[PDB]
Amino acid sequence: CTRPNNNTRKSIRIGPGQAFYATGDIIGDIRQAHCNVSKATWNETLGKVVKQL
Amino acid sequence: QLVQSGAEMKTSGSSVRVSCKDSGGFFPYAGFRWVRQAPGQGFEWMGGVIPADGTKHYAPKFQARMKMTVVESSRTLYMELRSLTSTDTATYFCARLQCAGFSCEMDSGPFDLWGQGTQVTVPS
Amino acid sequence: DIQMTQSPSTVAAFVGGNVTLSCRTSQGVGNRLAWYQQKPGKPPRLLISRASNRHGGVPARFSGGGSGTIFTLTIKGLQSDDFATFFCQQYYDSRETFGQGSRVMMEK
Ligand SMILES: *[C@@H]1O[C@H](CO)[C@@H](O[C@@H]2O[C@H](CO)[C@@H](O[C@@H]3O[C@H](CO)[C@@H](O)[C@H](O)[C@@H]3O)[C@H](O)[C@H]2NC(C)=O)[C@H](O)[C@H]1NC(C)=O
Ligand SMILES: *[C@@H]1O[C@H](CO)[C@@H](O[C@@H]2O[C@H](CO)[C@@H](O[C@@H]3O[C@H](CO)[C@@H](O)[C@H](O)[C@@H]3O)[C@H](O)[C@H]2NC(C)=O)[C@H](O)[C@H]1NC(C)=O
Ligand SMILES: *[C@@H]1O[C@H](CO)[C@@H](O[C@@H]2O[C@H](CO)[C@@H](O[C@@H]3O[C@H](CO)[C@@H](O)[C@H](O)[C@@H]3O)[C@H](O)[C@H]2NC(C)=O)[C@H](O)[C@H]1NC(C)=O
Ligand SMILES: *[C@@H]1O[C@H](CO)[C@@H](O)[C@H](O)[C@H]1NC(C)=O
Ligand SMILES: *[C@@H]1O[C@H](CO)[C@@H](O)[C@H](O)[C@H]1NC(C)=O
Ligand SMILES: *[C@@H]1O[C@H](CO)[C@@H](O)[C@H](O)[C@H]1NC(C)=O
Repeated sequence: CTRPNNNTRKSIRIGPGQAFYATGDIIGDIRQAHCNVSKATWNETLGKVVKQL
Repeated sequence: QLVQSGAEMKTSGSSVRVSCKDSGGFFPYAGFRWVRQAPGQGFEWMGGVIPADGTKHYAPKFQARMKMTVVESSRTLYMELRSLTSTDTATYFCARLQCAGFSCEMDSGPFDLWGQGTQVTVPS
Repeated sequence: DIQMTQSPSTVAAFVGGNVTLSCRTSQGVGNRLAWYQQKPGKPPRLLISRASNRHGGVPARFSGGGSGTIFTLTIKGLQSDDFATFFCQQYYDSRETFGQGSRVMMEK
């Protein structure tokens, strides 16, 4: 699982000695997060499960 | 303002500890940088420490030589450079990332507040 | 990494004169580029952010331009307090690196 954007924090002060850590800027181009599960070794484990089911 | 230790002189092999105390807070709000300037030629990134999350980020060159610490009680950054050399003579600055009002950068901005400098000379 | 080559190094100038620097990066930094100014002893003084946006306390005579890879800095009407060493900094990638300085002299 990955999140490919490169964020950039920026702390905002909302009171006396307590801050709110915002997100100031995204460096680069914005790209959707995702996760990769190898289709071979996932279909094989689904086969195992369906056999035991 | 950030104020540093006085200019020092060390021997080839000894370890030098610079310091950087920031009078005015800004400790849990901004991210500080360690930058050294060789005599009369540009700058050279050397480290960076966000004291809010306590994340240090050493340059690849000075990755094994130095180590930087934070002391929240006295509000001071330390940069201890262990294996000195004749080529580590430089003016050492501690900076602070840009703060636009009350929202301070923590990760990447231009350095807007600098320290006075600590001229460390190591001849050999 | 990212390398900054400052084109005109140690360019002479006279008071009330034009002077144009140049900072050319190795790889594009968008507009994330700052311009510093250091007088021989003091620590640097940040002049410009975002390669065009001046700061509080910088005269209007300073001007940052360009974008992408080639950036400039133009001081239109010089004064006797502007002769220093100007550094350009990218803050795009993880570790911001500076140029090597480009002095401005006073020989008339
Ligand atoms: C999820 O990410 C991991 C990486 O953390 C992937 O595992 C890595 O896959 C590469 C192949 O792309 C393996 O490289 C191999 O290197 C050996 C020598 O080191 C070489 O003999 C092989 O021919 C191959 O090039 C790497 O070892 C492997 N890492 C580990 C820890 O096993 C994984 O494939 C990714 N899975 C998905 C679904 O994206
Ligand atoms: C919270 O506010 C206080 C009060 O404004 C801040 O402390 C003060 O910060 C100013 C701005 O830097 C300091 O003035 C400076 O003085 C130096 C000389 O020491 C001068 O060279 C600069 O040009 C500037 O005028 C002032 O000394 C300082 N007062 C102190 C430390 O007692 C404080 O930094 C703020 N803290 C936060 C977290 O925002
Ligand atoms: C934010 O994350 C992005 C990732 O999308 C970072 O961009 C990438 O940064 C790495 C180094 O940190 C660059 O790798 C370099 O590539 C050049 C080839 O041009 C190679 O010669 C170097 O040895 C190095 O491997 C990579 O190119 C770059 N990706 C881009 C520009 O698309 C970015 O640095 C991160 N910034 C921050 C402030 O976290
Ligand atoms: C985004 O698009 C603009 C439009 O041409 C381009 O100049 C810029 O380089 C693009 N940004 C990236 C990160 O590719
Ligand atoms: C999953 O594996 C079974 C046998 O192991 C096979 O019959 C089936 O076609 C496979 N499915 C996919 C999508 O590969
Ligand atoms: C500097 O150049 C501008 C045009 O770029 C011109 O209008 C101005 O008169 C010049 N100043 C001097 C002193 O040459």
